[PDB]
Order: sequence, then C-alpha cells, then structure tokens
Amino acid sequence: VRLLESGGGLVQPGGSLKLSCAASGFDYSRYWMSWVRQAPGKGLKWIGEINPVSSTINYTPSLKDKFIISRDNAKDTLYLQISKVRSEDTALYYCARLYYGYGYWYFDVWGAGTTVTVSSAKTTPPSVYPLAPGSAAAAASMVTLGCLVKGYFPEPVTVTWNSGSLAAGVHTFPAVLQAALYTLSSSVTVPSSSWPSETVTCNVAHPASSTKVDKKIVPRA
Amino acid sequence: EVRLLESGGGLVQPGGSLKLSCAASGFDYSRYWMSWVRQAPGKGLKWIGEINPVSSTINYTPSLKDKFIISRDNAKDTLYLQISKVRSEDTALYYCARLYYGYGYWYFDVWGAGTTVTVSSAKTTPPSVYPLAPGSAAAAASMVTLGCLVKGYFPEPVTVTWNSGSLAAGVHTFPAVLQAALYTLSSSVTVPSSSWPSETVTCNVAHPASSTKVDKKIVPRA
Amino acid sequence: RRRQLIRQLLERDKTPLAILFMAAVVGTLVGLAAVAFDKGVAWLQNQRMGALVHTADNYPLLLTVAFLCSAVLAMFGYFLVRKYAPEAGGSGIPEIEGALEDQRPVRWWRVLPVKFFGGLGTLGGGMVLGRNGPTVQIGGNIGRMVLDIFRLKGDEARHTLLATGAAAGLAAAFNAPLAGILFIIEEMRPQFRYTLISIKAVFIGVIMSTIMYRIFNHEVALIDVGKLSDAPLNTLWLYLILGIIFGIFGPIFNKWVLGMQDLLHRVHGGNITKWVLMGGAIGGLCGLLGFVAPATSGGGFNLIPIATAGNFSMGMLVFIFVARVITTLLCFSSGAPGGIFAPMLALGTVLGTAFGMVAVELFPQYHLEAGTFAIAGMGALLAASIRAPLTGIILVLEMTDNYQLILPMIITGLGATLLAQFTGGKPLYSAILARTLAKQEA
Amino acid sequence: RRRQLIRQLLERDKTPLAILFMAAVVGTLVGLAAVAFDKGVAWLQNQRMGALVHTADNYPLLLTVAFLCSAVLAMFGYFLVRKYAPEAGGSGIPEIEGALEDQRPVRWWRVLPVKFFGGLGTLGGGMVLGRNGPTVQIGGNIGRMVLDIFRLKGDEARHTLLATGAAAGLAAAFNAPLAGILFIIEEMRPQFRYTLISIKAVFIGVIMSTIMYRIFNHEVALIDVGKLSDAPLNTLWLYLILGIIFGIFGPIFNKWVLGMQDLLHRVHGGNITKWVLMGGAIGGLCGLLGFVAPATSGGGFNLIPIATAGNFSMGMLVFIFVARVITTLLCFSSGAPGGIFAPMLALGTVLGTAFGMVAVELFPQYHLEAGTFAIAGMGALLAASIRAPLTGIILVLEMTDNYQLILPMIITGLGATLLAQFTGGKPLYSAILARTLAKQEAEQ
Amino acid sequence: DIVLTQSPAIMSAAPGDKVTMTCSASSSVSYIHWYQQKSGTSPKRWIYDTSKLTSGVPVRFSGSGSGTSYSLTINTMEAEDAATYYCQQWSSHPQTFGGGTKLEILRADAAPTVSIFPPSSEQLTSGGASVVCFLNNFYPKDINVKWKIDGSERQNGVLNSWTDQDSKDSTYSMSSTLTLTKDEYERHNSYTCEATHKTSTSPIVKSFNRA
Amino acid sequence: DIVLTQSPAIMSAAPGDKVTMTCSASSSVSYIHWYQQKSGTSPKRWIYDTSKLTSGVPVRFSGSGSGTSYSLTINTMEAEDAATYYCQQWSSHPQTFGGGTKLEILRADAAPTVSIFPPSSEQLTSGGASVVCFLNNFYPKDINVKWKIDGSERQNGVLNSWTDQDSKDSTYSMSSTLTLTKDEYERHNSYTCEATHKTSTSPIVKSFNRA
Ligand SMILES: [Br-]
Ligand SMILES: [Br-]
Ligand SMILES: [Br-]
Ligand SMILES: [Br-]
Ligand SMILES: [Br-]
Ligand SMILES: [Br-]
Ligand SMILES: [Br-]
Ligand SMILES: [Br-]
Repeated sequence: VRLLESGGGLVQPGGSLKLSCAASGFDYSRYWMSWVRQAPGKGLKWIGEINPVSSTINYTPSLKDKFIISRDNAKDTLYLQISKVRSEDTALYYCARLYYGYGYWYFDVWGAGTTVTVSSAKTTPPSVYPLAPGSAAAAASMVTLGCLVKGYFPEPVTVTWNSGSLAAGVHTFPAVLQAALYTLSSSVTVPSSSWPSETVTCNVAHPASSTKVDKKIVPRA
Repeated sequence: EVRLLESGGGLVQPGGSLKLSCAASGFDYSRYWMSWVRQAPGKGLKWIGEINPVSSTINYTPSLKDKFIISRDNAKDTLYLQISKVRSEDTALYYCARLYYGYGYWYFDVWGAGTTVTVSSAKTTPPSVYPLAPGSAAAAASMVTLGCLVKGYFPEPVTVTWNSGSLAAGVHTFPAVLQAALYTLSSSVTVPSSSWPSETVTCNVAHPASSTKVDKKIVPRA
Repeated sequence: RRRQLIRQLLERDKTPLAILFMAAVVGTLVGLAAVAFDKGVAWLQNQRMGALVHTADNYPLLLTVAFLCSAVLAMFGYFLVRKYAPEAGGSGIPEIEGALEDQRPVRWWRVLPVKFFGGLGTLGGGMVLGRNGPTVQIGGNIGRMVLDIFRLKGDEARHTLLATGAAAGLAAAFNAPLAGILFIIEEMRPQFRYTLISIKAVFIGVIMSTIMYRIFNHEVALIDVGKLSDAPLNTLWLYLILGIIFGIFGPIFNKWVLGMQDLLHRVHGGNITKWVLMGGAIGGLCGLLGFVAPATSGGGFNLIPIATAGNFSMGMLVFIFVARVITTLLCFSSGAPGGIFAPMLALGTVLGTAFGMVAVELFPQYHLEAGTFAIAGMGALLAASIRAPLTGIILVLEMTDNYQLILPMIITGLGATLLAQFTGGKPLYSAILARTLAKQEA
Repeated sequence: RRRQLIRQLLERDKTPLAILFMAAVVGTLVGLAAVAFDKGVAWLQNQRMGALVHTADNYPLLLTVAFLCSAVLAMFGYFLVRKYAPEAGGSGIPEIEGALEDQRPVRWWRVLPVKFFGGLGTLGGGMVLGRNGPTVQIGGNIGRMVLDIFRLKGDEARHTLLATGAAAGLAAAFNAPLAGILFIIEEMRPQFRYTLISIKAVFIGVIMSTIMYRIFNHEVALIDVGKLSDAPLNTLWLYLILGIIFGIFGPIFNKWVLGMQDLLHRVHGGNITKWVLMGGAIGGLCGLLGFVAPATSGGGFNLIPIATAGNFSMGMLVFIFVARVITTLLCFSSGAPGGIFAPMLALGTVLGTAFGMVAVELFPQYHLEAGTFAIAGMGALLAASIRAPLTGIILVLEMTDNYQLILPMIITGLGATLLAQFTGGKPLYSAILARTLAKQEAEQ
Repeated sequence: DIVLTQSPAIMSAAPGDKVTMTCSASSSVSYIHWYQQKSGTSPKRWIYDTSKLTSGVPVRFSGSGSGTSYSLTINTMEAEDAATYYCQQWSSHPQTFGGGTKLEILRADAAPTVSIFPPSSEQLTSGGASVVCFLNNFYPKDINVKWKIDGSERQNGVLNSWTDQDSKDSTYSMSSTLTLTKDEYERHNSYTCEATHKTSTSPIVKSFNRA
Repeated sequence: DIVLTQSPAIMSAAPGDKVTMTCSASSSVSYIHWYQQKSGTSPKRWIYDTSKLTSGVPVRFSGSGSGTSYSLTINTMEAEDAATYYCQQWSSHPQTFGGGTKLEILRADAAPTVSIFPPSSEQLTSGGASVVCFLNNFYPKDINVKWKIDGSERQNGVLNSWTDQDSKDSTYSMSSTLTLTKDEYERHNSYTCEATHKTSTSPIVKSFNRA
C-alpha cells in the first residue's frame, strides 16, 4: 500500500503546475483522497479532498480556481493543479488517503511528498565532488568518507551510499542557500578494513532535473 | 468500449520462443477467465488454453508439456502466452478471448483483433516494386487498368494503397504467393480513360518488416 | 404439559412427503406464470413505444396515440375484473390473507385468467402498479388449483399450498427468495393464531419458482445501484431521523389509499360502465405522463438508480414524489389489478435521495453520499404503511446488495414502524381486509 | 369467528411502549455483555500463547504448559457450573427454549455469573466451543433479570424480553442482526402453539445489541472471504447433491452427541469430582492439540477462510474433518459451558470444500471454484443437525456477503434438511430439551 | 474429444433468401454457440445456448437443434450476412469449434475484364521478366487461365491468385503471373493470355507483342 | 475554522520521564487524531479517535481529553520517540491541524569526531575550493567551529549546517564548509578547523597541509 506523488519542482511566479499522486496496494476507488501541504519548516495545512466518483470536491478558503483536484481511477492517480502561484505555495505537498474510526475522519496513509519551489531562478543539476581523506592515513578503526553536492536548484536531492548498503554511518547535512543555489555534504563512516578494499560510491540524485550522479570515493595519491 | 488488444507475434525461427501479450481495456479484467485461441491460415479455430482470475487453474488443450505457458498480470490488465519449441504448426493468427456463459455452457464472449506468428527460417527481405502500365499498342477503352507488382518480400504483409488511398474505389490487391521463401503480389486499379495519363496515378507500397516505404509512379510506356 | 411437550418435540418437523412433492409443483407453475406475466407486460409497453414511432411527428397525434393505447388496454382490465372476478381488483394480497383465515374464497378457475390478462392490461399501459399483487394472488390460486386437482386433504395441505404459492409468487416477482419466505412468516400468515403452514414446504416452493425465474431472466437484474459507501457510527442518528419522517407519513398515506378508494367509488357508484370508462382515463393518463415526464408514471424501477446515483436535482425529486403520490393513489384506489408494493419502493427511494442531499450540505464532516439514504428509505414505506419491515429490509437487501448498509436500513425501518404505531396507523393490507370484511356483514 | 377477526385485524401491531423501551435496554446490556465475553476469551487465549513462548525451547515442557493451562481453565469452568448453576452446561439454547415453553426457569442470579466465567474458562482454554450458546443463554437471563428487576407483568413481556435477550444475544455473537431475529422466529419460539413475542421489540433489542458490538469491533470482520465467483444454472444440481450428503450425515451427527453424552456420563456418573477432572483432561487435550495441530482445536473460525480459498490439501481437509468431528463431540457432549454452533460452521465449510475439490476435477467444463461449495456447506450442518436452515442461510449470508450464491446456499440447505427429516432424524435443540424434560419426571 | 463438422463447407445464396447451415457432433452435445467471422475482423459471438441471439444480432438469425445435430438459419439473407459461421461447443471438456461454413453472396454471372502487362523496364534491368494478367470482376469464381508464348502452351513459372468475393460488386478477380529470366523472355515475341469461363465458349484472349 | 493550539512548541526530556503534550481548540472538538513526523519523513497516523492507537504504535503512548482540552502522553518516553507531533480534528469542516510539539531528547554527553577534507581534484578543475570539516555524533548541540588558515583566523565564506537529533543515539552532527577561489586556495598551505565542545576544554583541531 503505497502513495507516490510527483510533478513538483520549479514554477514561475503567477504560473501553474499539475502535481500527481500514483496509488498502488489498495482499491483506489472506494477511497477519498486528499492533499495536505507543509511549507519548509512550518506545520501541516489541508488543501482539499475529493470522493471516489469525483462527484464531491472540497477545498480550503481559496479563490476562484487556485486549487483544482482531479482524479483518474482508471489510472489510480490523484491530481492537483495550483495556478496564479505565489510564494505561499512553495511547500511540500502530501497526498493522503482518508478514512474514519467512529466517523470523525483522519488522514490514513500519507504519501512521501513532492516539493514545489516558486522562484524565478533556473533548474540547475548538481556537481558531485568526492571527499576522501588527505594523504595522511591517520587510520583509526574507522575511516570517514564524504561527498560534496554543490550548485543545484531547486530542492531537494537524495544522497545514498552503496545504494543503501551502507545505511548506518551516514549523515546528510541540510542544504544551504547562496546566490540562489543549494549545497550539501554527506558523511559516511566505515571500517578501515572495508576501504579502500571495497568500493565506496555515493549516489546523488536530483529529480528536478532527472539527474543522478554516482560518484565513487577514490583515495588520493 | 470493451477492447482486447494483443501483440507480440512476428517472425520466429523454428525451435525458438515468443511471448504474446493481450492487453485489456473497458472492463474489470479480473473476475473474468481469459483464453487463447489460434487459427492457422486456411483452417478453423483451435483452442489453446484458459486461465481463471486468481490464476489458480490453468487449462491447456491436449498438446505436450511446457509447449504452452498461459499467465495473466491482473495488476497490468494483460494476458500472456508463451509458446516454446516453435514448429511450422505454430504459424497462425492468435486470438485473445474473454470467457463467459449463459445457462452455464461456456462461450467465447468478446474476441480481440489477433496477432500473427510466422515460423520460418526465411530471412526478412524488402519488396521490389514494379509498375504495370499497359503496352504501347494499348487498346484504349473507356476504363484503363493499371497495377504494380510487389515482388520477392518476406514476411507478410505489405500494404498497397493508390494516391494515398483516395482511389479506394475499383481497387483490388491479390493474395501474395510464396515461392522459394519469398512472397509476391500485385495490385490493380481501374480509372477512367480521362484520368490517366492526364493526372498522376501512384502506387504506395509499405513493407514495414523491412522499414520499406516506396511510392512508384505508373507512367505510360514507349 | 410436560408429557404433551416431550411427545411433540421428539416428533417435530415431519411434513408429509405428499405435501412436499406437491410444493415443488406449485412453484414451478407460479414461476412460469410469473415469468409469462412479465414478458407480457414488457411486450405491450414496447408496442406503445414502437407505435409512438410511426406517429413521431404530429406531437398532438403522438400525445393521443399513447392516450388511446393505454386507455384501451386499461379498460380491458377494469372490465375483465368487474365482469368475471371482482375480488381480483386491486392487489389481491388482502384477499389471500383473507383466504388463509378461512374468511374468503379461492376461485382459481376465475381469478387466474382475470388477474393474468387483467394485469397485462393495466401494467402494460404503464400504470403506477407493480407485478407483485398480481403474481402473489395468481400464485396462491395456483397452489389452490393443484390441491383440488390432486384432492389432497387437510387444513395443513390447504394452508401450506396456498402459502408456498403466494411466497414463490413474490419471489418470482422480485427475484427475492428470502423476501419470499419472509412475507409468509411476517405478514401473510394467520396473525392471531397458530397455523400449520409448513415452512419447509414454502421453501421448496420458493426455490422452484426462483429457479424458473433465473431460467428466463438471468445475467440481468431489476435494480442495479453500484456499491455505495459505508455508514460511520457517528452517522446512524441521521437514519433515525429519516425513519421518523417515514413513521408519520406512512399512516397519512394509508388514510389516502383507504380514503380515495371510497371517493373513486362515488364516481361510478359501482357501475361497470361508469367504472371501466373511468379507469380508461386513469389508464390513459398514465400512458400520456409516461412520455411527457415518464418518472411520474410506470412501476418506478427506472428512476431508482437515476435517483440513488444522485442524478436528480432537489426540485425534480420534489416533483417526482408528489406527482407519484397522486398517480399511485389513482391507480390502486381505482381497483385496477396491480400491486402498490413496487410503486412505494420508488416512493421511499425518491424520499431517501432527498433527505440524502440535505444531509450532504449540512454535514461535509460526515463525507456523505445521498445514495445511502435512498437505500435506507427504499423499504421504509413498506415498513410504515404495509408494516412488514423484516420483509421490506430483506427485500431491498436482496435487490440492491449493499449489505454494508444493513445497519442504517434496520434503523430507518424501525424508525417508521415505530412512529407509525405511535401516530395511529394500520397494516394497510389488514386495513383493507378489515374493510372488505366489514361490508361482508353489512 | 368473522367478527372477532375484524376486531383483531384493526388492533394489529401495537406493542406497548413499556415493552419497546425495555427492549432497548436489554439489547444494550446483552450487547456490552457479549462484547466483554468476547474480549475475555481473547485475553486468556493470548496469555496462554505468551506462556508457550516463555518455554519455546524445552519442547516437552512446552507440551506440558500447553496442557495444564487448558486443563485448569477447563476444570474451573466445569466446576463453576456444577457448584452454582447446572443448566448452564453445554449450549444453553435448549434451556432458553424450555423457558419459552415455561418448563425450565431463568435463574439469572446464578447463571449470568456461571455461564460467563464458565465459558471464559472453556473457551479461553481453546476447547472446541462457540460464543453463541453462551451469549444466547446469557442474553436470555439478561432479559429475565430486567423483567424481574422492573417487575413487568404479563405473558407478552416475559416472552418478548426473554426472546429479545436470546436474539440480541446471537446478533452480537456473530455481528449478525437479521440472523438473530430469524433465529427466534424460525427456531427459538414455541413451535406447537401461538405466541405474543412482539417482533418489533426483538428488533429494537437486536439494533442496540449490534450497535454496541459495532462500537468495539469495526474495521475487522469475523470472516473475510472476499467476492467469489457466481454459480451457473447448470451447476445447481451439484449443490443439491452436496445437500443430500449433508442430509444423511446430519442425523448421524445428532446420534453421536447424545450417545457421547451417555458414554461420557459413564465416566463420572454424576460424581462432581470425576467430572471436573474429566474436564481438565478434555480441556488440556485441546490446549495441546491447539499447539501441535491447531486446525483440530479451537472454535474453528480461523480455518474457515483458509479452507474456502483452497489452501488445504484434500488430504488435510480429510484429517481436519475427522479430527474436528472427534474433538467437537469430546468438548460439547462433555457438558463444558459453550456452544456447538460455531464448530458446526467449520465442519460444514471443511466438508463442502472437499466436495468442491472433487467437483472441480470431475467437471472442468463447469469452471468451478471450490470455494463456492464451501460457502454452501457452511450453513449446511446447521440445516441437517439443528434443522434451522433459514437461519444458517441468513447467518452465512450475513457473515460472508456472497449473495450471488443465494440459490446454491438455499438449494444445499433444503437438500440437507429434507434428507435429514426423511432418514429419521431429530432437531438437536429439541431432542435435548426432550431428554432433559424426560428426566425432570422419570425420576418420579 | 468431441468433433464438430459444419456441413455446407462453402455456399452461396441470393439476398432476401433462406440460408441454413449445420453443426453435427461425434458424441452428443448440449447448447452450441456460433460465431460470425468476416475476413480481417475478430470472430463475433453470434448465437449462444443452442438458440439465443446476441445483442445486436438482427432477428433474421436463429438456431435450433438437439443432442448431436444443431443448425443455424437466416430468414431472408442480406449482403452483410456473407461471412463464415463457426459453431463451437463446451458441453464437454475440452471445447471444440467446427471447420467453418463460408457464406457467399450469389449474383448474376459476369465475365472477366482481362488486362495483360509487359514486364517493366525496371524489372528487366534487374534481370527478371514477369508478365502479369488481370482477370477482373466475374461470377462464378471457377475459371481457367492459359498462357501462350509465340502461340504455344506454357505451364511453367505461372502462378495464379484469386481474391475473395468483393464487397461492392460481390464478384471475383484472379491474377496470373508468368515469370521468366530476362534471357528467356527476349527469345520470344508473342505473349498471349487466355481466359476460359462459364459465360462463353470463346475465351477472352489478350496479348501483346514486343515488336 | 477551528484553530488548534499545541501547548509546548518544543520540549526536552530524558528517556524514562513521562512526557505529556496538550492540544487545545478555539471551539469544542471531539475525537481528535495525532500524527507523528520524525525528521525527513512523512507524517504517520499515530493516535486516532482521541485515545486509540494505530496498529504498531507502542503501548507506551496514550491519548485523552474532551471539549477543548486534549493531550497525548508518553509513559516512560524512549529515545526513538523524538519527533514533532501534530494533532488534527474533523468534527467541524474544514478539518484543521495543530502546529506541532517538537519532542527533544536529553542524553549523556558525547564528543565530536572531527574529519577534515581538502578540495577535490575535480573541484579545482572548475576554479572553486571548498574545504569541508565534519563534526559527527556530539551531544549537546552547542558546538563552536573555527577556521584557521596558516595560523590566521578566517570568517568570510564559512557556512555551517547541523543535522536533526538522530532517532536512535540522540546525537547531533554538523559540517562546516569554507569556500575560496582556486587562486586564493593556492596562495596558502596549512588549513585547520578547530572544534570546541563541552566534552573537552582543549578544542579538537584537525588540520592538513597543502604540501
Ligand atoms: Br387491494
Ligand atoms: Br407490486
Ligand atoms: Br414491478
Ligand atoms: Br401489492
Ligand atoms: Br446443551
Ligand atoms: Br457456538
Ligand atoms: Br464462536
Ligand atoms: Br450453541
């Protein structure tokens, strides 16, 4: 039972865009769907709902067609279309499947989110630089590797190492914005035995430009 | 509408294998048994097998062991058929059916377009296109018959339309004849004495197995 | 009593095989009968349709050929029931309840052709009446017929075969084998004394009847409504308030079907020519309405899905109900052979959908679908007026297959049969048999 | 008597508001009562299982704490019956039916505690017994209690509130409202004379009862079996065959519980010490079989969906039918508080599945799903052993929601009750009142 | 397994005319189904359960039968009724279709419009020489073709190819193609092509000389 | 619209304490729900209908309240419970969320683990120079980094970023990134970051020489 929303990314102020939520795992008909949003750092805010036969559609106190919620049961997909877009819609958009206990309704299963950035900038893919220790093999039981993800827009990117294989030992630090560009790093710590013995590759991925980069941390010499 | 759309057939070499695919649209593809039935060229309908919605009972005709593999993909709404160790016997037009009943005597409810499976060691080969203009001592009657010859291609089939198929009236293409692992057919067209050579009559042949599009113009001879 | 009881227990449920073999034979005939009644009614609705084709230009001529096709068919039924079998007017269910009390006669040689061909008349001209009253009456007469033919003896064999016929008759009229058996238990048995109706024979009759219906009618169903949503518990109280409306209007509507029986009689005074001429104008009005607004005519099973799917407005739903409240009385209180059962199912469905729409606006926090209240109101009049809610519930259930609504359906049901009792209302099929016994000693 | 009838017709269905209000409260309590009884049986079954984990390595010590835990709770429930209420043994539907004939009393000061804690013992131990016989007899006395408490007079009230109790009892035992009303109308009521059981009121009880159960039990259904295939006309004759198979086996099953009542009484002869011990040994066997062959113990609701889907071998379906016939006799014939309804749904399912299986192989032109024949055979032992086929039908309809199978379910049920009657066989709730009234006299 | 044999293998009949085909069975069979296949289209289910018309099948169609011998019938045929009717059973496992019955329009005789064609200059340079002869629009379908090369009967390198009955004129056609090498083609001068039919005793000769 | 307000915006607690947070509403609400949202994750239905726990929520959690006062209560809080918790009603349309209570964990001290990384070869071939310094797994969050180039102190071009509190060990992390041009990086040699924490009075200082 999954919810997988897409179509976020960059929009021009005043513009419009169509978010999409793919559902799988459950009879998507016989289910109200809904949209909640979360501005960066802020809390949740209900956008709208929609019943199974598309015959009932409700919204938050919004203007004429600010939001427009469609659905296509034929493809188990939910839709959302924001227009005349301003900075208050720069948020993370959640797609929730609704349901009830005693009948007071709740957001049952939430999606993962998709991110809308309202900005006048350019969609830029990142550059991924490997961060290997200086040729000062001050080996303890562990070595710390990094890679450095610089100069992309908009948010977010996803960094993994060895495709999740190293899950433990990883920190990805929150992106920092300068000159209308984002930069982050990612720490991975592994036994001195596991490296350079075994390959260590860092998997940066920037969906806003459908760009992945698999940089491999090679030692210096 | 209710649409059964199968694909996947084509040229395959004896001993090979292929996986035909029937995609459903217009009904709950689950809750229905699905079935495969094929039709050899110049023969009657023959039943392959069937498969119930939960894939918990698959029945195939008296024909060998892992010859046939019927499966379904309810999540994709697609029905599959795998044929192994392909003989010439397996050259036929393969149909996809949705099963139902009335009194409980089960029938083949809605059929699909079909797809064609050709089992030959012959190699794919483009057609040579030749005009059939009438001879110089043309006994110019009220209606003149033109033609083009689509010679030595493989496999089937070609498409032969005239003036982008405007001249659809009074056209017949004939069946292709197979000879030494090549096909040949000719198409006909009858137009008025006043149209040719006055206007341009053209022969559009398309053999897509070999990526061939060609228009051949019919000019008078001598 | 213990000696008595211990002896009776050890010998319980031993229906004479004779009665059972004869039960299977009753339903086989009531089924074919019921099958054939319905094929008839359709066929003549088609003629009215196809003969509207040939006259589809002169809009006044069109309005009139539907008047005449319906008026002429209407009359053939008023006459065939006045001339040859008067107790086969109206529904005939009162008359079979009468028969089971040994208080009315079963004239099968007379009523089977009167009701059958009389019904093809009123039903096929598109009058606000259903097949049930006809098929239930026909069915008992059929079960009486076999009794005589085989000279089976006893009060049991008379009360059993007359019942298994009236059940297997409502079964084949709605494809409702349970709601078949439930009518005999809940509404059409001797209601004040024990009787020797063998349930196990009613059952075998309903099976054979239904099996007949499925041989001529399968793959298709009379009401298709979808799978509507579920009913949260913080929603059930809306289904109580609905039943309270049905509970008060149920009896009011009983006064009118009883009242207007008496006022249509003042028209013709009992005279087969003033009467058949009246019901030809009633029957010719239903044939005219069935074209200028067909939802105010016919049995009403057409508008039920259009209604439950929320396809009507609030306005059209107010019109259809009032208009149908009127044409319902005019057809049934005129005595034209045909049930009021089905033309009520349409009444409740229309009322439900209305209440449904109102809730949807006052409670968006309840995420409502009006269709669910339609399904709750559908058997609600059959609870507030004929007062047989267990048969009404299980009937709408067997026809709409939304068992997830069984709880709101049971709550609206009781909410009517309760508030009707508390507003002085009467089981209409027994407020009739009451009045029909009152003149039989006056 | 025509003039009497015209008076009676006009005064039809006018239940007195005091009975209609009191049916509301009997529903509610029987509702809360049944919900507690069900949460309790669960809690013991779980702790029982969390003890097998404290001991999951020493497999000999495992089989011991699997046995003694059931034996202790079994004995505790046998004892609580013989020492304070003995008409709470076995099902208890015979006794509430006797109470409708005014031949046995409703000792609610004594059975309410005994049936409830006594059941919890035998049910929580994993004996092969239901919740129905318990919530029914309990629901009955809860009706009598409120009668005696508010001292309402008349026959109507004592028979109505006694009924609505027993009906709302079975409603809340199976989330089956219609089945309960139909149970009183088809089976519980006095079957040789008239009755003043106000049916409208039995409705009000059931409504409240079911609403209470819904409050504590939604989003999870007792049996989930999903939409199965349809049944085509030329398959009906196969369900009528299956019904005949139930018809000749229904009476054979009644004979065994009675003889086994006898054959087990020869081990204790009334002696309350031999008996409470025999309970422990029976109970401890189910708690052990519960661990080592779980489909042969317990109430059997857990293997109903497994059998329907087709996930048992025809071999394993045979094993389960024999073993579960045996353990149901050992548990119900012994007298341990608890019903036989539930165990009869399992045995019925497990049979029709085995039939559907053979039905599939022999006829592939039929395109048979073997699970349609199990839905038909579920309500089938209720038809041929207790002869309440209209109730088991609406009961199975209410639980499995496969209405498209209404005809094969009816057909198989009539198939079973007809062959049961014809082969010389007695309704089980009635042939137990008989031997129970026969001794409430033959001792003189 | 159960064998079905549809008896009038091919047949013709005029429009507005009674048509009647058959399905027989090697063992007894219950409730047969019929499909109508037109060339290029999916078989359409036509008649099921021995007798029952499908939604859209016009009421001029009907079936009846029993045991081991069913049939299909058209009261008044039409043009659109020309096709192939396949019976199929499933009373026994496994199901079986019949051989087919091809239903063609009967019409009034027509004689061929023969066209003879000299090998194109394009084909000759590639080294080949095919003379094509077009016998177009005629009834009934049976016919003979004969090739003559410098007045002499050639029966090598000749291949013919009838079409199926036409939609518009409900006639036929039949191409005949004689293929020689270019070297053997230039050895002779007269190429004649002779059609023998039912509609005459005197064949329609069409020839050309290269000069 | 019902405005809901959660009582502490941010709390701290030490595993074993009994945390209680409280959701309050402008008007009366009934049967409210709670959501758990751990760092970098979608909200998770945690408590519904005031006091019922979503399947899989550990029994240490509990809900209660009525009218306008509602509270969630963790009985002996554990370290994994660190998140922001949201409440939400839908007894009045449109439904509305609370504003969040961020739960923070209190744990034993824990010293940074400093890692210094020089500009990468690929990065110099586009004329930048980022020197990166990792401070991993310290507690408390209070840490002060310090960039010394060639003995001097640097303050132009240094950017820091801390992680959230880890959901198992409750530690913090941080990286410090100094950005220079290709030429500016090459006119120096010996770089170092100085990490100072409450777990060490002499700052931890990792360094590297361009040579
Ligand atoms: Br009447
Ligand atoms: Br009716
Ligand atoms: Br009707
Ligand atoms: Br009626
Ligand atoms: Br008992
Ligand atoms: Br039980
Ligand atoms: Br149980
Ligand atoms: Br029981």
